[PDB]
Amino acid sequence: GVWRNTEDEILKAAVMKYGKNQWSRIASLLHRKSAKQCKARWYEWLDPSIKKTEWSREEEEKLLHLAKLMPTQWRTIAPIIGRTAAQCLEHYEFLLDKAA
Amino acid sequence: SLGNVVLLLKSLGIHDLMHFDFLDPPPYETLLLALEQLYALGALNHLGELTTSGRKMAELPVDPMLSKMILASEKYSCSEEILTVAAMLSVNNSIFYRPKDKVVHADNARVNFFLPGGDHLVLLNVYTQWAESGYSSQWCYENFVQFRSMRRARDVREQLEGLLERVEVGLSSCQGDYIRVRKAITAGYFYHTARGYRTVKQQQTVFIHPNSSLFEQQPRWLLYHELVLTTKEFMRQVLEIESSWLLEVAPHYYKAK
Amino acid sequence: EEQKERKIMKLLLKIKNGTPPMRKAALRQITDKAREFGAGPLFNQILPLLMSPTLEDQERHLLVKVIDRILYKLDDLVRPYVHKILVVIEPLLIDEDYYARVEGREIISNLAKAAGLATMISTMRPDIDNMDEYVRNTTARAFAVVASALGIPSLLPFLKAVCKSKKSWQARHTGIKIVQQIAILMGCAILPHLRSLVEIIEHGLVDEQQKVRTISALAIAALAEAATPYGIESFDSVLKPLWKGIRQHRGKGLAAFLKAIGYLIPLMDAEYANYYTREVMLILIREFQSPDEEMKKIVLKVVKQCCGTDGVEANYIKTEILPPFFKHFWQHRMALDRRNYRQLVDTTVELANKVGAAEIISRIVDDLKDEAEQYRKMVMETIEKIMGNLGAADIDHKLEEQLIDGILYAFQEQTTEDSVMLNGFGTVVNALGKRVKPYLPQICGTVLWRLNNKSAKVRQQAADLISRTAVVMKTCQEEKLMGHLGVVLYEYLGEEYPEVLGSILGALKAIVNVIGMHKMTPPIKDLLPRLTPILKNRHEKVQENCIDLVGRIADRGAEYVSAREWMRICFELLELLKAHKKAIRRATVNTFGYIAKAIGPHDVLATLLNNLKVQERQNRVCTTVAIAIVAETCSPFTVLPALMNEYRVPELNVQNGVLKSLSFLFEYIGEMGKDYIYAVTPLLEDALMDRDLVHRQTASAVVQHMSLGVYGFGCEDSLNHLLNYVWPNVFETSPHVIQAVMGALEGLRVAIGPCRMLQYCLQGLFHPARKVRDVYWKIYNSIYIGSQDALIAHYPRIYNDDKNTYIRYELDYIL
Amino acid sequence: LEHLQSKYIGTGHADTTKWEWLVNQHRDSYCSYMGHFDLLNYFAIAENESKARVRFNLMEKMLQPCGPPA
Amino acid sequence: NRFTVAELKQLVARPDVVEMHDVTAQDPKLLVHLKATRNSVPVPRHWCFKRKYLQGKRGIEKPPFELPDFIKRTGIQEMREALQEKEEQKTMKSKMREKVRPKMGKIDIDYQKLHDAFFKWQTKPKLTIHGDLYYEGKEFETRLKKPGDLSDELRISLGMPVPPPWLIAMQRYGPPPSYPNLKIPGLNSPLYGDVFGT
Amino acid sequence: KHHPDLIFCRKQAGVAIGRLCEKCDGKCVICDSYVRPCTLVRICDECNYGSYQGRCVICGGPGVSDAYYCKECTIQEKDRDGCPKIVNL
Amino acid sequence: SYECKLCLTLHNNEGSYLAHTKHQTNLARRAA
Amino acid sequence: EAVPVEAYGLAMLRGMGWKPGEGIGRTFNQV
RNA sequence: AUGAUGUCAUACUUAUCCUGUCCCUUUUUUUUCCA
Ligand SMILES: [Zn+2]
Ligand SMILES: [Zn+2]
Ligand SMILES: [Zn+2]
Ligand SMILES: [Zn+2]
Repeated sequence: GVWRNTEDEILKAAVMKYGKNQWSRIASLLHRKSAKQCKARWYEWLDPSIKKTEWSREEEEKLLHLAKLMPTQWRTIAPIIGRTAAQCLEHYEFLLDKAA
Repeated sequence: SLGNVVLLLKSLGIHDLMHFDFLDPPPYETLLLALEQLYALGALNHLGELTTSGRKMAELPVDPMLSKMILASEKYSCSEEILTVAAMLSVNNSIFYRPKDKVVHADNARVNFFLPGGDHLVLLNVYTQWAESGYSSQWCYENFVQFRSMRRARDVREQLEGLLERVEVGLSSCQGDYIRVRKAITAGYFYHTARGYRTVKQQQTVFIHPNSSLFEQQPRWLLYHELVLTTKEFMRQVLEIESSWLLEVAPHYYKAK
Repeated sequence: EEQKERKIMKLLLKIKNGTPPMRKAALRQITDKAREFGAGPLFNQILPLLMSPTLEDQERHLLVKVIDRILYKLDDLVRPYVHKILVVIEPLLIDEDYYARVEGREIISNLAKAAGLATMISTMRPDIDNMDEYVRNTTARAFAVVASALGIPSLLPFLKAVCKSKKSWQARHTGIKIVQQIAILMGCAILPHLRSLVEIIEHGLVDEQQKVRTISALAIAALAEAATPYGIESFDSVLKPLWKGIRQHRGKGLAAFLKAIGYLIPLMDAEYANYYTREVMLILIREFQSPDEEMKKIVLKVVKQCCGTDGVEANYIKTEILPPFFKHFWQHRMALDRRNYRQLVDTTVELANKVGAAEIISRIVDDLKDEAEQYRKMVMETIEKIMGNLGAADIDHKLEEQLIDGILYAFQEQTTEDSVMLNGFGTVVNALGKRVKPYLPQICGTVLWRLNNKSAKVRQQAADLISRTAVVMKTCQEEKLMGHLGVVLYEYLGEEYPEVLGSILGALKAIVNVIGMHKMTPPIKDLLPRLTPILKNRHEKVQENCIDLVGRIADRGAEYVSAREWMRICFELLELLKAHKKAIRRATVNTFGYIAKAIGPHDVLATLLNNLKVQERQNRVCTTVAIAIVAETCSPFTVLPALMNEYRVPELNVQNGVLKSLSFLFEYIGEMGKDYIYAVTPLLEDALMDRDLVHRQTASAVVQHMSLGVYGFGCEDSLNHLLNYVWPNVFETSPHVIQAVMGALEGLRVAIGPCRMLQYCLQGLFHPARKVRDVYWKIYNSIYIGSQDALIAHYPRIYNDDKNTYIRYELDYIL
Repeated sequence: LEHLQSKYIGTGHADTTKWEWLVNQHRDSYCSYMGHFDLLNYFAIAENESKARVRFNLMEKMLQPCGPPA
Repeated sequence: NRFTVAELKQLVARPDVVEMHDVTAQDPKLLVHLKATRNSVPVPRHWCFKRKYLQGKRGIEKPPFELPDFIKRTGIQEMREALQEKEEQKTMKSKMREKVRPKMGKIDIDYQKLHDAFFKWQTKPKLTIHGDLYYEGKEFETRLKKPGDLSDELRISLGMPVPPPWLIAMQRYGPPPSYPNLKIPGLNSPLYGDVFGT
Repeated sequence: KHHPDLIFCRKQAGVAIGRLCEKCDGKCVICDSYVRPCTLVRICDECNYGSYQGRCVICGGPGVSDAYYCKECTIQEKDRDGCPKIVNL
Repeated sequence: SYECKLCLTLHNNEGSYLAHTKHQTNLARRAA
Repeated sequence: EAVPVEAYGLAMLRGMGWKPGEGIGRTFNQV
């Protein structure tokens, strides 16, 4: 399940060549990788619409508020605040460790 | 080998060990290696005479190569931990239960006690977790430990705790310094070393036992306790060292890496 | 005293810690002062060192060297120290290890050559009459070593006085043990003293004690074995009572007397041997019923010695010894033992060689029908050894029918993998030859019945029996039965079990090898298309047998198959090249050579070049081996333009394949490469200038094989031109390329000559750099090891200097 | 490498002396002149000496090659 | 402990054979005596370089290969490149289709042409001297083109028949100071082909 | 096809005859080739004597065929170098 | 083989050069 | 500590004697 | 301007090789407590 940077560059080139909805055509290039793994790797880490910035005050307030409202439903919470589920879960854990 | 009882015969004033009366004489090479070991241990003088440290060696009745734990205690503190280590090394029957069938539960119960730095710390962990548990038979049954051989280890530890004023060693502990525990073990174990898939002294090839905690993850320097040959030249009760404090103890025996 | 002892431990630490030149200098200084130091402190420092268990093999060898040098420098100086050296060396003389007993014998020889025999004799005289048998045996071994070192007449009157002494029978027993062990240590050296030792031991041979007479018979047997074949009459004084004593002794003494009789029998006169055989044959007929294992082993050894004894007739043995021997020694209890079965088999083979194998074969034919597997295996092994030793000329017709029925029942009950029984079956029917023709349809019907069995092992064994018996089926030229067997095996070719399919393929390969292509039913044009999908199998045995059959067909009968099918075979062989066993790949390369010899070397070369440029895996060196085999079998002028043009491909791996194929090609062709050295010279010159070390290493292998190939043909100019590129590459640090450089330098020194290598190394042997002069000294040391004789004439002309004269005046002499 | 390869006649090392190499070359030249019949005949019949006298002179000159070491 | 380069130059008959670091050797006189013989070779230059031998190029391009004349006269390169270009346009469906259904008779020229090119048309190539040592260059300074002689391209470009226009000024100006040992034939040393001097 | 370890004997050869197993049959004992088996293999000493009777002069299997030197090793006459039986040290 | 002339670095694979995009600092050093 | 303090007992045993019961190895009917 | 340095991956070489390992018995001291 590891991802080398060579495979990330090949995946980026394959997405820029073959579009989005083709994944088995993309996974034909990558040795020992599946199309589901390529789709998850694109939508989790390598998508350019992922906000790779720092959290604002408004983002942290909305994250703490929505984590108080809907507990442990991060796939619902994450499109509201614009981050992904892993980043917002990790930042919520970091904020609870900072509050403790 | 007669390494336990050469010290017993020397503690009773007999000096003519090679000319002592017997039904049949023991071989002179066994007595030579026993006297060479007791020269390497801190009990014999330049004239082959017992010291007062040799009287401390011969007070408590376990093997001298094990009894250098006690004289290594208070030099690296941590006396109670190596006391319980010597209690599990003083047993007769084998520890841990490996039944016909089951296997996987018993192997997982063995792996759950594993610690880095040999199986002496594993046996110390077994006595530590048996403590604060009511000394129950149900804990030993649930962890695949024989409740016949480790009660004997408890009695040996109790007897050796009672025989601590005669050696005048206090109840010392470190609570975390297992490097000090392994250093005290290495102070007790300098003769029993081998590295290079080969003995460092006798130049005999070695093979790791599968029941040891370090069967995989082959070490850089290691000591042991026993050298039983059954099929391959095996490796019983290994322990991790670095050969850095190996030169700190027994400098006459150890030179040139 | 104290300073001498301090110097003794100084020499000890210099020997055991210093260099072996410094150890040799310390040993020379110790031996120079051995009379000065004395044997006292030398013994007091050596015998604790000899008794030390921590000494290594080199340490004890150096200890034996120091003891031998000190003994040679001391001689009689260790005369008070004989007893201490003896009690140290007496466990060393009873050593179980061979090297330790050899070192103890060397120490005993040094003690006998240094001190004297009289001091050791007076030392061992109270130890001769020791009550314990172990101390008496140690004393016997030490005195035998002393008698072997000092010679037989030095203590032979002393040993006669000990054995003639009636003080104690244990000392006489020890003396006879001394005589027996000295005879065992000597062997042929006791030949002039055989009559003297026989006269010494003739008093002990008639002793009333059981153990003394037993060891006297053992010493007489040892003297008969050691002095073979001289001194037959010298033991003749023991020939009269011992033959009476075999009629008198019982138990272990009877066995010792029988062993002495069996050792004394093959040297006597023929009438005397016949009379002794007729005398001891009644005792042997009594002793066949003896249940003791060592007594039965001694009886079997005596029977083998009597059968090996000439002049014991033929009909007398077959009428006297053989029926109770077959009644007693041939049972399941005899076959249940391990060493006794082998001894009985060797004795049976020796007796069948002595008195004809037909009687033993007729008397042991029913035991192949026995229910016991190990007994039937032993009988089949003895029958196979007797048939391989003598033959099948004396076999009767009903005897031959009984043998065929016995081996058919033996093959019919084969629970284990008795492959030696299969080899025995092949040996018996190949020894029969043309006489098995009436029995052939019964054998064929039984094998074809067992081929329909449920078990795969039965079908595998039946096909193995076909593969064993195909040659003898084709000796009689009964081609209808063999063709019918080939048709049935062609039907059986669609089996799914791999071991069975490999056995069927091996049987078909045997049938094709013993019939030939023209009378082969089914024909090759129907056989090879059936064999084509079997090459896609992944099992190793199927691949090995099928590739062997395809190679036999392509070497022998390739005219029946069109070239399209051969190209399909080649395309399958490319996938077959990725196997694991090296024999499969070697036979694959041989099939590639056979197909290229059959149909032409062009399209198969293009196929191999595409495979070489296409593989990029842990294979394709075998592709280069196949390319070299194709070129060597098909006139390498036809192959070298395409191989040279394949070097222009920039695909980073095909060029190394081209160079490796060139190296393998030159190693295959040898002395025929001189037409192509000038062709491959600029390719190797361009390859040696490459950045990559792989090209330089493989080109170095090319230079090595090309230099070793056409040595002695005047192509040294191109070899020197290639050496002008190879010799800059000697500074490489990788081990493979520097091994290729060393091999290329060795090949260039063989081919061009040591003069140019000496010219290359003379300006760099005295280089200021340590590593450069070290590498140049390694190359010069290899050249001097290879060319020690020829380097004198190729030595440089250097004039005489102030250190010594250098210009030899013998070379300036003109006659 | 090998121990006998370094222990062979004419062998050397990176710290081999020039006088030792010259003495080994002279000893090898004397041994080659003694072994070869044609070289001994060319170096013997040129002067007025016997063949065995030339062999004894070469045997003396073999020890003379170790005559002045440094 | 060791003398300077002047003592080694005075002691040896060849001061040009003395190296810069030969004085620190244990036997500098023996090394100078061995280096002054006619059939010696120098140390390769990689012993002083930190760079490995023929390793630090890393950025240049080279021609692939130059075949000899008889191999190109057989003409294997033409249909070999045609077969490679035909196989490059093929698909793997067509590749296994050709694998199960082969097509031979591709080149199929003869055996006699290669037999003649191996034997009748066999030409001895150019081999260098015994003392030659290849190095990182040794492929560019091919003039060893004599000095004092103009090249054929410069003679054709300046209209020099085989009388250059600057040869009169070269004769009137004497020998050049850059190469005083160079002798120009025809005007200073009274020259075959383009090499009209030495 | 070699390894940097496994020096063989470097002993003086004798009258004992080398012997090869089928797993490494046909190989040269020195350079591991398969071309021109010319010179027979002599195995010096107690490599033959004792329990190692008729064994492999290579890996250690039960030997079936006579070992040989190739012609290329005997071009420089490496066959007189000594015993080629592998001793694992 | 793939070579970066701005970095003067050889690459075994295509993704080795595809990950060679340090190269900015080497390009700034080789710019002058 | 030193070497010959382990060798004086072996020297005294060498000067005293040796018994066959000490280090007894069983071997008979050898070839 | 190319030297050292790191288990990071990718190429490459040796006609490298498809592979093995869990103890019979058993023995060794001494000293206090509540109406
Ligand atoms: Zn083998
Ligand atoms: Zn070879
Ligand atoms: Zn050998
Ligand atoms: Zn770059």
